[PDB]
Amino acid sequence: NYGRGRELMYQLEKKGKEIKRDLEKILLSGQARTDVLADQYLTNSAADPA
Amino acid sequence: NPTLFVSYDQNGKKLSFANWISVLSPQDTPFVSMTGKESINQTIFSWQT
Repeated sequence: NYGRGRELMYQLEKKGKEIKRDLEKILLSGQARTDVLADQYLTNSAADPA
Repeated sequence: NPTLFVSYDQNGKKLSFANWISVLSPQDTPFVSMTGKESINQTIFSWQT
């Protein structure tokens, strides 16, 4: 431990949150709204037959 | 099939609706806002030139 000493690799808390530039694209992308709840979200037809 | 309700299978939940109702109101009315008004007492009216 005489060389690398940048906080003992405590990174990924800031300057490294690049996930934001992927979230931005996910929002401004033309992906569908696929789901499994039959688009109702409140089926509850005798204890969620699904 | 009630079993292992974990992972987003839970009954009796709130929905978090929107407290507002978005609706368009194209109420410009450019012509009637300038035409004018005048009372009349008969269903038929007329003018002359």
